[PDB]
Amino acid sequence: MKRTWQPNRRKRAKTHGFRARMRTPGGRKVLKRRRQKGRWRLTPAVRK
Amino acid sequence: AVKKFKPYTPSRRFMTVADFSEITKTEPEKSLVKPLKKTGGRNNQGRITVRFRGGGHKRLYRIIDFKRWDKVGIPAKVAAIEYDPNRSARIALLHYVDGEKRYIIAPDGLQVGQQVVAGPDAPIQVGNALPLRFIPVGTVVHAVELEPKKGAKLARAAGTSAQIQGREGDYVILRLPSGELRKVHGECYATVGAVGNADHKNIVLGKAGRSRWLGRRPHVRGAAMNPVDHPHGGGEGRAPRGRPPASPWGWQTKGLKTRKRRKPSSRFIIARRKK
RNA sequence: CCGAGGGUAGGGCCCGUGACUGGGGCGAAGUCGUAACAAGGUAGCUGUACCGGAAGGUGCGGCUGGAU
RNA sequence: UGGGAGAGGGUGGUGGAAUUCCCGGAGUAGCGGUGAAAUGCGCAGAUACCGGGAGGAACGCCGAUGGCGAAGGCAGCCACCUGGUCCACCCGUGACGCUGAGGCGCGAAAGCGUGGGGAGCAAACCGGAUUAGAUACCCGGGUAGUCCACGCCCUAAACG
RNA sequence: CGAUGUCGGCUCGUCGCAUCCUGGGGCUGAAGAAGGUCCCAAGGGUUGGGCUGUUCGCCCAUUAAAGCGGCACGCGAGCUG
RNA sequence: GAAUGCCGGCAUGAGUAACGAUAAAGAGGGUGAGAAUCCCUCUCGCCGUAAGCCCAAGGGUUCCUACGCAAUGGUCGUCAGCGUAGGGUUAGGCGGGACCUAAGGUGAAGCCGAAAGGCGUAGCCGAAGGGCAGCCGGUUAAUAUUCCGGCCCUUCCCGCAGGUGCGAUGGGGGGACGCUCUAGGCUAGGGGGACCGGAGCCAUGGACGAGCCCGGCCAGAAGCGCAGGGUGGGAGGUAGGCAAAUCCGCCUCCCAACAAGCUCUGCGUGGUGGGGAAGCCCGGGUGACAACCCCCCGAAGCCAGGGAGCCAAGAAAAGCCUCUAAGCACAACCUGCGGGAACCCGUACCGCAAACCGACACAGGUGGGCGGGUGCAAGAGCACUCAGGCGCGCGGGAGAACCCUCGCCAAGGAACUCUGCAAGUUGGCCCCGUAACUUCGGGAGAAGGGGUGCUCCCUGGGGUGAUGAGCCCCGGGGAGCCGCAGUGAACAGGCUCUGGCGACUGUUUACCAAAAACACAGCUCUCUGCGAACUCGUAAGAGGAGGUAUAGGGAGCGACGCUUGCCCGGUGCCGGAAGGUCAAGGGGAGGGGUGCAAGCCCCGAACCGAAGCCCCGGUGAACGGCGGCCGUAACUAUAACGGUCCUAAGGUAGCGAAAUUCCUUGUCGGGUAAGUUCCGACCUGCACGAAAAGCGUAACGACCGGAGCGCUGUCUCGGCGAGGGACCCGGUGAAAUUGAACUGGCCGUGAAGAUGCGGCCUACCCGUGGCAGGACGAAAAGACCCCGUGGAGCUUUACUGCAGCC
RNA sequence: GAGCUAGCCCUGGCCAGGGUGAAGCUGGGGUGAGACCCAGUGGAGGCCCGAACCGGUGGGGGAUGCAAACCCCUCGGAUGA
RNA sequence: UGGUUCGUGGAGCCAUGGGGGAAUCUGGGCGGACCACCGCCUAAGGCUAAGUACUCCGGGUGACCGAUAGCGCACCAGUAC
Ligand SMILES: [Mg+2]
Ligand SMILES: [Mg+2]
Ligand SMILES: [Mg+2]
Ligand SMILES: [Mg+2]
Ligand SMILES: [Mg+2]
Ligand SMILES: [Mg+2]
Ligand SMILES: [Mg+2]
Ligand SMILES: [Mg+2]
Ligand SMILES: [Mg+2]
Ligand SMILES: [Mg+2]
Ligand SMILES: [Mg+2]
Ligand SMILES: [Mg+2]
Ligand SMILES: [Mg+2]
Ligand SMILES: [Mg+2]
Ligand SMILES: [Mg+2]
Ligand SMILES: [Mg+2]
Ligand SMILES: [Mg+2]
Ligand SMILES: [Mg+2]
Ligand SMILES: [Mg+2]
Ligand SMILES: [Mg+2]
Ligand SMILES: [Mg+2]
Ligand SMILES: [Mg+2]
Ligand SMILES: [Mg+2]
Ligand SMILES: [Mg+2]
Ligand SMILES: [Mg+2]
Ligand SMILES: [Mg+2]
Ligand SMILES: [Mg+2]
Ligand SMILES: [Mg+2]
Ligand SMILES: [Mg+2]
Ligand SMILES: [Mg+2]
Ligand SMILES: [Mg+2]
Ligand SMILES: [Mg+2]
Ligand SMILES: [Mg+2]
Ligand SMILES: [Mg+2]
Ligand SMILES: [Mg+2]
Ligand SMILES: [Mg+2]
Ligand SMILES: [Mg+2]
Ligand SMILES: [Mg+2]
Ligand SMILES: [Mg+2]
Ligand SMILES: [Mg+2]
Ligand SMILES: [Mg+2]
Ligand SMILES: [Mg+2]
Ligand SMILES: [Mg+2]
Ligand SMILES: [Mg+2]
Ligand SMILES: [Mg+2]
Ligand SMILES: [Mg+2]
Ligand SMILES: [Mg+2]
Ligand SMILES: [Mg+2]
Ligand SMILES: [Mg+2]
Ligand SMILES: [Mg+2]
Ligand SMILES: [Mg+2]
Ligand SMILES: [Mg+2]
Ligand SMILES: [Mg+2]
Ligand SMILES: [Mg+2]
Ligand SMILES: [Mg+2]
Ligand SMILES: [Mg+2]
Ligand SMILES: [Mg+2]
Ligand SMILES: [Mg+2]
Ligand SMILES: [Mg+2]
Ligand SMILES: [Mg+2]
Ligand SMILES: [Mg+2]
Ligand SMILES: [Mg+2]
Ligand SMILES: [Mg+2]
Ligand SMILES: [Mg+2]
Ligand SMILES: [Mg+2]
Ligand SMILES: [Mg+2]
Ligand SMILES: [Mg+2]
Ligand SMILES: [Mg+2]
Ligand SMILES: [Mg+2]
Ligand SMILES: [Mg+2]
Ligand SMILES: [Mg+2]
Ligand SMILES: [Mg+2]
Ligand SMILES: [Mg+2]
Ligand SMILES: [Mg+2]
Ligand SMILES: [Mg+2]
Ligand SMILES: [Mg+2]
Ligand SMILES: [Mg+2]
Ligand SMILES: [Mg+2]
Ligand SMILES: [Mg+2]
Ligand SMILES: [Mg+2]
Ligand SMILES: [Mg+2]
Ligand SMILES: [Mg+2]
Ligand SMILES: [Mg+2]
Ligand SMILES: [Mg+2]
Ligand SMILES: [Mg+2]
Ligand SMILES: [Mg+2]
Ligand SMILES: [Mg+2]
Ligand SMILES: [Mg+2]
Ligand SMILES: [Mg+2]
Ligand SMILES: [Mg+2]
Ligand SMILES: [Mg+2]
Ligand SMILES: [Mg+2]
Ligand SMILES: [Mg+2]
Ligand SMILES: [Mg+2]
Ligand SMILES: [Mg+2]
Ligand SMILES: [Mg+2]
Ligand SMILES: [Mg+2]
Ligand SMILES: [Mg+2]
Ligand SMILES: [Mg+2]
Ligand SMILES: [Mg+2]
Ligand SMILES: [Mg+2]
Ligand SMILES: [Mg+2]
Ligand SMILES: [Mg+2]
Ligand SMILES: [Mg+2]
Ligand SMILES: [Mg+2]
Ligand SMILES: [Mg+2]
Ligand SMILES: [Mg+2]
Ligand SMILES: [Mg+2]
Ligand SMILES: [Mg+2]
Ligand SMILES: [Mg+2]
Ligand SMILES: [Mg+2]
Ligand SMILES: [Mg+2]
Ligand SMILES: [Mg+2]
Ligand SMILES: [Mg+2]
Ligand SMILES: [Mg+2]
Ligand SMILES: [Mg+2]
Ligand SMILES: [Mg+2]
Ligand SMILES: [Mg+2]
Ligand SMILES: [Mg+2]
Ligand SMILES: [Mg+2]
Ligand SMILES: [Mg+2]
Ligand SMILES: [Mg+2]
Ligand SMILES: [Mg+2]
Ligand SMILES: [Mg+2]
Ligand SMILES: [Mg+2]
Ligand SMILES: [Mg+2]
Ligand SMILES: [Mg+2]
Ligand SMILES: [Mg+2]
Ligand SMILES: [Mg+2]
Ligand SMILES: [Mg+2]
Ligand SMILES: [Mg+2]
Ligand SMILES: [Mg+2]
Ligand SMILES: [Mg+2]
Ligand SMILES: [Mg+2]
Ligand SMILES: [Mg+2]
Ligand SMILES: [Mg+2]
Ligand SMILES: [Mg+2]
Ligand SMILES: [Mg+2]
Ligand SMILES: [Mg+2]
Ligand SMILES: [Mg+2]
Ligand SMILES: [Mg+2]
Ligand SMILES: [Mg+2]
Ligand SMILES: [Mg+2]
Ligand SMILES: [Mg+2]
Ligand SMILES: [Mg+2]
Ligand SMILES: [Mg+2]
Ligand SMILES: [Mg+2]
Ligand SMILES: [Mg+2]
Ligand SMILES: [Mg+2]
Ligand SMILES: [Mg+2]
Ligand SMILES: [Mg+2]
Ligand SMILES: [Mg+2]
Ligand SMILES: [Mg+2]
Ligand SMILES: [Mg+2]
Ligand SMILES: [Mg+2]
Ligand SMILES: [Mg+2]
Ligand SMILES: [Mg+2]
Ligand SMILES: [Mg+2]
Ligand SMILES: [Mg+2]
Ligand SMILES: [Mg+2]
Ligand SMILES: [Mg+2]
Ligand SMILES: [Mg+2]
Ligand SMILES: [Mg+2]
Ligand SMILES: [Mg+2]
Ligand SMILES: [Mg+2]
Ligand SMILES: [Mg+2]
Ligand SMILES: [Mg+2]
Ligand SMILES: [Mg+2]
Ligand SMILES: [Mg+2]
Ligand SMILES: [Mg+2]
Ligand SMILES: [Mg+2]
Ligand SMILES: [Mg+2]
Ligand SMILES: [Mg+2]
Ligand SMILES: [Mg+2]
Ligand SMILES: [Mg+2]
Ligand SMILES: [Mg+2]
Ligand SMILES: [Mg+2]
Ligand SMILES: [Mg+2]
Ligand SMILES: [Mg+2]
Ligand SMILES: [Mg+2]
Ligand SMILES: [Mg+2]
Ligand SMILES: [Mg+2]
Ligand SMILES: [Mg+2]
Ligand SMILES: [Mg+2]
Ligand SMILES: [Mg+2]
Ligand SMILES: [Mg+2]
Ligand SMILES: [Mg+2]
Ligand SMILES: [Mg+2]
Ligand SMILES: [Mg+2]
Ligand SMILES: [Mg+2]
Ligand SMILES: [Mg+2]
Ligand SMILES: [Mg+2]
Ligand SMILES: [Mg+2]
Ligand SMILES: [Mg+2]
Ligand SMILES: [Mg+2]
Ligand SMILES: [Mg+2]
Ligand SMILES: [Mg+2]
Ligand SMILES: [Mg+2]
Ligand SMILES: [Mg+2]
Ligand SMILES: [Mg+2]
Ligand SMILES: [Mg+2]
Ligand SMILES: [Mg+2]
Ligand SMILES: [Mg+2]
Ligand SMILES: [Mg+2]
Ligand SMILES: [Mg+2]
Ligand SMILES: [Mg+2]
Ligand SMILES: [Mg+2]
Ligand SMILES: [Mg+2]
Ligand SMILES: [Mg+2]
Ligand SMILES: [Mg+2]
Ligand SMILES: [Mg+2]
Ligand SMILES: [Mg+2]
Ligand SMILES: [Mg+2]
Ligand SMILES: [Mg+2]
Ligand SMILES: [Mg+2]
Ligand SMILES: [Mg+2]
Ligand SMILES: [Mg+2]
Ligand SMILES: [Mg+2]
Ligand SMILES: [Mg+2]
Ligand SMILES: [Mg+2]
Ligand SMILES: [Mg+2]
Ligand SMILES: [Mg+2]
Ligand SMILES: [Mg+2]
Ligand SMILES: [Mg+2]
Ligand SMILES: [Mg+2]
Ligand SMILES: [Mg+2]
Ligand SMILES: [Mg+2]
Ligand SMILES: [Mg+2]
Ligand SMILES: [Mg+2]
Ligand SMILES: [Mg+2]
Ligand SMILES: [Mg+2]
């Protein structure tokens, strides 16, 4: 039946995107953390 | 007249619709319409702040002229009377001799082909707008301003009217559609007549669906809910109220007055409503 | 082919009967009251309506077939 | 053809008297009610009196053993629409008449539907009395209803 | 109680005997036929149906008879539910 | 050495279950070390409103070719969506961007908030909506509306010519809109042809035929024709369209008007350019100088912004036209022509799926378009079948039990069982015919019945033509033929009677409940006069509502019919300028500390002092409540009547063993041979009762009872048969579980149910198919129960506080 | 975190075929005029049957599945909340 | 109201949201309610090294680990998944 992942590229970028993260104090702190942690990808890779 | 239907489905058995007999033009005046932003009852936070709204027919907003003192002395011809989905009253198309077109809410009796006008010297006839201080005491009037130059606020619903009861200094005293007696300022505009479409109140929606068309979503009893939801919620089986009957938010709802006590307009309301 | 009749199915009228039930007539040796007949002790009667253990009462309107 | 009288009917207006409630004033110890009372109302200022206002209903005098209508019935005043009817003239038609099973319409009150309206009154209902008792009569309250529009009902001591 | 699935039904039996029937018998207020009562006897048999979830029970129609109990109130790694 | 410990490794179950739709396979040839599994051929089967084709998402090289088979593939593998490499995606016209706006987002101005931050008319962003110029064919291994060919077109720059008061982000028009139904004419698509073109065929008894088989088109500027859409023209006035305006609006007059004209589109034709079958030879050649014509059917598509009707009353903005303003009028703009210029991103491939979402090459899920033919009344249904695509990535045998799915069944026919659960029956269309009751619609497909194929003859009307022929549509009457049987296969209601509940269509516990629950039209109460009440928010600001009491909020009740009684003492709400109580504050009689003092500092009675509470009244479709005892009537029984206690008042109408009745299977009646259910009644209602509505009610219901007919393998009571498993052989190969085990029966014993202890009995070793009594079998640290001064949701006249309100 | 699910907002799309036959309108009849009656026309509706589509009633199967909610049979809605 | 050891306490001090509201050395604050005396100190403007905290970084050193340890990572790890 219909499961829960229904990929959509726009929805992915508008939601978890680099610009989304920057727009918010909380989202910018995700970036602070993922950077401090050495994440190779700070933001979901998405094809564009 | 209201229109009946033969019971050829279970709902048509009780459904009645308006007759639209007064309607002479079936399309709005393009420069006087604008889109209505449908809300769902949600405010700017996204939150429902008024329950059970949504999903009705689409509507264009007809811009109504609730000022009228805007064009004193310039008469207009009543071009057409039209359906207006944003109100119970029908609306009248005015062709001012000026060439400007506006809408007003259509008084009972307004005839297409006839002329109307606003100002201190306007004849006391149906469709005309004047300051209250120039209208003969006893005449019934609608679309009344509450404060000068602030726009019609009183008696706008299908069939409503206020009646001028007397005067007192700068104020006249109206009997509002509720029966409340209020001093309104003499300088406030009002239009002689009552609002039209007085049979509106006798319409029988007839089926769940017709409320649905009106953008009215199903309303659910506190009783049919649970305690997290509502004071009346829960209890095993059906239950009586078990406390003074309350709103979802807990305030009592059979009798408790709610008008703010120390309100400035109290000074101007002479008698609270009837019945 | 038609055809007595037989069979199947659904209807109409009539009669008998039925747990129970509604009043009716009568009986009379009873209980409760006294509604009408006298101005019958609230004039009566009345159509309707609501009401009361019961005759009845009251409202609205009517008639006199009402005494003083 | 010319005249008449009349609460005959329908619509729209519109006047004053009274009751009730609200507002202002002034005033104090009761008012009210009955056969007599009590309930009730009143010092949280009633009753009675003055002025202002709101509202509904009915139209005193004229008024009658009166008038009009087929009946039910119809009463302040005004105008409009409209019926019946009588008189005078003896002009017109030439028996074109009477009644009338069915049918159709109208039909007091109460009642009913939808919507108004609601001052007074008042079934139901509450209470006070009366009484042996008193689901009554009498007293204080009181909701339908009474009023309007539209649709029903179709009764009557609808009686001369 | 770090789980021994719980009523009734179906299915499948198996056992006890304080025996319902059938076999044997004593007493009888046993003429006969039919019964009563006790004794011996568990080999076999012990019906179909209406009601109710019912076990039980009542009822219809039969029968030689329409027995009563145990088996984790036998049987849910066998079914039902 | 244990912690259902942690990490890892390896066992057991076991060569066991399984190998993922029961659409299905067989053979010959090839290749190779190796072949059921790869290639080729023939035969067979399946899909075909798809299981074919095209788009969009998502995916991201999976595409094509070469070389490979360790692993991945549920088996095999020479194959592959796999390994290695190489190649492959070409645009002014398709899509998106350099265009517009939608919700929403963001946000100059501005507002608000301890900080972070929240709002916010403009503006900006934002599309699968608006706007906008490309069709047909050819070509590659692999791209093509992109390359090529042919025929068309758009914008920008410049220039030339002609024209005009040119000019805009400002004014106006327009863009521009619903749902249902729908006309005319077309087109797409399709059927037929005795006509045209075609390789060929005559079998097996007949046919050289009006035979069979195959095809009979596509695109196309201007012009032209047909069908539609849009649209009045002139003049005068003018105070409105936040400047101006010759525009638009408004008024007046004249001419035009189911005309035209003008204009835009669709379709036909149209210079031209293309395609072009079967079959036969090895994707290609040929067929072929291919033919390319006639008739019928005909859209849901087009003309379109068409038409009617209806109520619930149906986006914006730009492009575009027009008007004028600063300006500028050697400019500029329009029209025509000519030359030049024309950017960025996508484009492979999968795409109902082995490439997307489901850990899997997963019987699940995934939006849009196309979706042929025949028959069945119609259809996107059903059967078969075209194009096209498949046989589902283990097979071969066997022919037990048992299970699944399926077919039949003597006599019986619900006796089955909680229940006809399940399966039968019924079944489409046409005609006849159809009850109670009813809100007059309905109930209704009630029920019940008849007809149904083919053949010949006669005949009626319609469409297309031409009025006719041909073609297509809808019939009627007659005579006959065959079979068990004619909706001959497939798709396709069993019916009736009677109760409960809920009026009704709807909604719901995604994944144990679809219901009588929720909703619902409708009824009532109540708040609310508008900067409304109310809701969200600290606020600003929003919703309410660009609404205004015929409106909005809250609450209960629940279509409709007839109704909705009594109790206001308690609680709630409403009302009440009195009175009582009443906080801070006011007041300051009186008193105290200290200082030599002036002074400084502290306590403090009367008295004034809000809401709230008390108090007075109202109020029930506000929370709620709605009795007991004794006596009494011509025989018994009962009690209309009386008395008495109590209460705020003592249950009205209606209903009643009920979705409520304990006793209970109450009693009586009905139905059955038999009725704890069911229906009708009665009424000592344990413990109905009037908007937590009462009693009814036609119609409706995958709701829950009871009965009957019909028909049945439900059953007496079982049998046979089919296929998929089970079984055997080849291939691959799990799982929970497992202290170790060399793991019998009885009677006892034992922590009270023993393979493991005692005594006896029995018993050679080891498996395979089976059954489920036991290993207190497995799973899950019982969910019940209790315990823990454990948790959490919920309530209130528990306590205490906070928001909020006063 | 609303790419699942729930509600709402903006913009699009979809719903084979068949049946019943409301209002209105036209004509006839009726009447003083009317109501109204009949016929034809019309094509309404939380109308009917039934695909797509949306569901999930009953039963069977599945139950270390094809699947962490599936399959077959049956069944509800299918112009509308 | 907060701060202090000070939780309303005999509650001063420092700070301040509300109200009231001065003076310029004969001015003002303080020494734990208050008063006197005796003393201390000069509010309502600002700056100011050092001594102090830390360890991403470099180095030195371990009665620290030695690949299940030691950092999550000795290895291409904040990776695969
Ligand atoms: Mg989706
Ligand atoms: Mg996307
Ligand atoms: Mg997208
Ligand atoms: Mg998205
Ligand atoms: Mg972003
Ligand atoms: Mg990196
Ligand atoms: Mg992130
Ligand atoms: Mg109706
Ligand atoms: Mg009607
Ligand atoms: Mg109906
Ligand atoms: Mg109905
Ligand atoms: Mg109207
Ligand atoms: Mg009207
Ligand atoms: Mg419109
Ligand atoms: Mg516009
Ligand atoms: Mg708006
Ligand atoms: Mg917003
Ligand atoms: Mg709300
Ligand atoms: Mg809402
Ligand atoms: Mg309107
Ligand atoms: Mg209306
Ligand atoms: Mg209403
Ligand atoms: Mg609407
Ligand atoms: Mg509502
Ligand atoms: Mg509700
Ligand atoms: Mg409920
Ligand atoms: Mg509930
Ligand atoms: Mg919640
Ligand atoms: Mg709570
Ligand atoms: Mg609560
Ligand atoms: Mg409750
Ligand atoms: Mg309760
Ligand atoms: Mg409840
Ligand atoms: Mg309970
Ligand atoms: Mg209960
Ligand atoms: Mg509940
Ligand atoms: Mg309760
Ligand atoms: Mg209650
Ligand atoms: Mg209570
Ligand atoms: Mg005001
Ligand atoms: Mg015979
Ligand atoms: Mg008497
Ligand atoms: Mg008398
Ligand atoms: Mg009595
Ligand atoms: Mg009485
Ligand atoms: Mg009379
Ligand atoms: Mg007289
Ligand atoms: Mg004469
Ligand atoms: Mg009458
Ligand atoms: Mg009357
Ligand atoms: Mg009446
Ligand atoms: Mg008389
Ligand atoms: Mg236990
Ligand atoms: Mg266990
Ligand atoms: Mg066990
Ligand atoms: Mg159990
Ligand atoms: Mg003997
Ligand atoms: Mg004998
Ligand atoms: Mg025996
Ligand atoms: Mg034995
Ligand atoms: Mg039994
Ligand atoms: Mg029993
Ligand atoms: Mg015997
Ligand atoms: Mg036991
Ligand atoms: Mg047992
Ligand atoms: Mg058992
Ligand atoms: Mg079980
Ligand atoms: Mg059992
Ligand atoms: Mg077990
Ligand atoms: Mg077991
Ligand atoms: Mg078994
Ligand atoms: Mg140990
Ligand atoms: Mg373990
Ligand atoms: Mg372990
Ligand atoms: Mg472990
Ligand atoms: Mg095994
Ligand atoms: Mg196995
Ligand atoms: Mg498997
Ligand atoms: Mg397979
Ligand atoms: Mg199958
Ligand atoms: Mg092979
Ligand atoms: Mg091989
Ligand atoms: Mg092959
Ligand atoms: Mg992927
Ligand atoms: Mg490719
Ligand atoms: Mg391999
Ligand atoms: Mg291999
Ligand atoms: Mg190999
Ligand atoms: Mg593999
Ligand atoms: Mg696999
Ligand atoms: Mg090879
Ligand atoms: Mg592959
Ligand atoms: Mg090109
Ligand atoms: Mg550019
Ligand atoms: Mg924009
Ligand atoms: Mg776009
Ligand atoms: Mg083109
Ligand atoms: Mg290519
Ligand atoms: Mg020009
Ligand atoms: Mg412009
Ligand atoms: Mg518009
Ligand atoms: Mg649009
Ligand atoms: Mg074409
Ligand atoms: Mg065809
Ligand atoms: Mg002008
Ligand atoms: Mg060719
Ligand atoms: Mg050639
Ligand atoms: Mg806009
Ligand atoms: Mg550029
Ligand atoms: Mg491409
Ligand atoms: Mg599919
Ligand atoms: Mg997942
Ligand atoms: Mg596969
Ligand atoms: Mg068929
Ligand atoms: Mg068919
Ligand atoms: Mg296969
Ligand atoms: Mg075998
Ligand atoms: Mg049989
Ligand atoms: Mg039978
Ligand atoms: Mg039979
Ligand atoms: Mg049954
Ligand atoms: Mg069939
Ligand atoms: Mg019947
Ligand atoms: Mg009928
Ligand atoms: Mg039939
Ligand atoms: Mg034949
Ligand atoms: Mg089939
Ligand atoms: Mg059917
Ligand atoms: Mg029936
Ligand atoms: Mg029952
Ligand atoms: Mg229902
Ligand atoms: Mg329900
Ligand atoms: Mg009902
Ligand atoms: Mg209902
Ligand atoms: Mg419903
Ligand atoms: Mg659940
Ligand atoms: Mg569920
Ligand atoms: Mg769940
Ligand atoms: Mg389920
Ligand atoms: Mg459910
Ligand atoms: Mg259902
Ligand atoms: Mg529910
Ligand atoms: Mg409900
Ligand atoms: Mg109701
Ligand atoms: Mg709030
Ligand atoms: Mg705001
Ligand atoms: Mg607004
Ligand atoms: Mg509003
Ligand atoms: Mg409900
Ligand atoms: Mg009725
Ligand atoms: Mg009573
Ligand atoms: Mg009370
Ligand atoms: Mg009270
Ligand atoms: Mg209480
Ligand atoms: Mg006083
Ligand atoms: Mg003092
Ligand atoms: Mg109480
Ligand atoms: Mg209550
Ligand atoms: Mg007696
Ligand atoms: Mg009873
Ligand atoms: Mg009984
Ligand atoms: Mg009952
Ligand atoms: Mg119950
Ligand atoms: Mg009860
Ligand atoms: Mg019982
Ligand atoms: Mg019982
Ligand atoms: Mg018994
Ligand atoms: Mg039963
Ligand atoms: Mg039962
Ligand atoms: Mg009894
Ligand atoms: Mg309730
Ligand atoms: Mg109830
Ligand atoms: Mg109640
Ligand atoms: Mg009932
Ligand atoms: Mg019913
Ligand atoms: Mg239902
Ligand atoms: Mg149902
Ligand atoms: Mg069987
Ligand atoms: Mg067979
Ligand atoms: Mg077989
Ligand atoms: Mg077989
Ligand atoms: Mg062998
Ligand atoms: Mg061992
Ligand atoms: Mg033992
Ligand atoms: Mg042993
Ligand atoms: Mg041993
Ligand atoms: Mg032994
Ligand atoms: Mg076993
Ligand atoms: Mg077992
Ligand atoms: Mg054992
Ligand atoms: Mg066991
Ligand atoms: Mg644990
Ligand atoms: Mg435990
Ligand atoms: Mg436990
Ligand atoms: Mg316990
Ligand atoms: Mg404790
Ligand atoms: Mg303890
Ligand atoms: Mg605790
Ligand atoms: Mg807690
Ligand atoms: Mg409040
Ligand atoms: Mg849209
Ligand atoms: Mg549909
Ligand atoms: Mg109608
Ligand atoms: Mg019409
Ligand atoms: Mg329907
Ligand atoms: Mg239907
Ligand atoms: Mg189907
Ligand atoms: Mg199912
Ligand atoms: Mg079934
Ligand atoms: Mg199962
Ligand atoms: Mg499962
Ligand atoms: Mg299925
Ligand atoms: Mg079906
Ligand atoms: Mg429906
Ligand atoms: Mg249907
Ligand atoms: Mg529907
Ligand atoms: Mg202390
Ligand atoms: Mg202190
Ligand atoms: Mg301060
Ligand atoms: Mg000093
Ligand atoms: Mg000083
Ligand atoms: Mg200080
Ligand atoms: Mg100091
Ligand atoms: Mg100091
Ligand atoms: Mg220094
Ligand atoms: Mg320092
Ligand atoms: Mg290692
Ligand atoms: Mg490191
Ligand atoms: Mg490591
Ligand atoms: Mg690595
Ligand atoms: Mg990572």
